Amino acid sequence: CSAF
Amino acid sequence: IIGGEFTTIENQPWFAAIYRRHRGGSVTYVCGGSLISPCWVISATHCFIDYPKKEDYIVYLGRSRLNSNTQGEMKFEVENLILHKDYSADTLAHHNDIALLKIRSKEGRCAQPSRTIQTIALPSMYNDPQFGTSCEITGFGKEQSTDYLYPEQLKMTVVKLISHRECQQPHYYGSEVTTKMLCAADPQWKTDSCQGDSGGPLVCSLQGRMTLTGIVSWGRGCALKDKPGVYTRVSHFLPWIRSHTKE
Repeated sequence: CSAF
Repeated sequence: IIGGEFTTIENQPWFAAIYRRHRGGSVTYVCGGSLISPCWVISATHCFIDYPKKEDYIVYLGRSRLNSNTQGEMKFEVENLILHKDYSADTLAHHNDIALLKIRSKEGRCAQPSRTIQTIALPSMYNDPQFGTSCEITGFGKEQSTDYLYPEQLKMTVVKLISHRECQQPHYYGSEVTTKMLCAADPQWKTDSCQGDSGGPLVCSLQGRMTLTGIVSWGRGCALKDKPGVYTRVSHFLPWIRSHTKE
């Protein structure tokens, strides 16, 4: 996951 | 936030701390946001997409700590939770990663400026700072990408805006970064946003006032070489913001  | 320094809400008084009520009543931190007018907080769609019920969320302003009370903090319900209808996620990219929260107290009030609470300016349409400009980011996100806890005290750090030409190199992110995003990082790659900083502000000086230039969105790892933070580019979303902030 790249989501922050 | 990786690296940087602990701060208090007085140094980032537009920072909004967003929490979700859990069925059965535990409350946990979701994301950051920024107060752009008394009744409105801006954040990232991906924070909410899994749970779009406005009812579950609580927004705090004037709050310097994650899981304890700050003197002068103010608590709000979410009157309106506005996610971007064209939000999507690709392999890395999150597109149109922008959200609005209309806030109001149980008493029916919106935010009132104080020592610990202030709005942040929006930039003018397509007005960004030059690449190489130093900006600041703030949040309660992890201090190390491998941690399992969030820091209890607000943090912030300084990063530099990176050119699209640089960020789109194949050994950075390639086409995953669009013109509706901004990249930012430390030149030596020692400080960065990280998990839990999403929705938070990227703030730069523009026409002599602090301005919301980006919203913490995504990235590969935290503080890794050639992998900068990616931010939603606020100056390209003004019509969306204006339209969704009208009556």
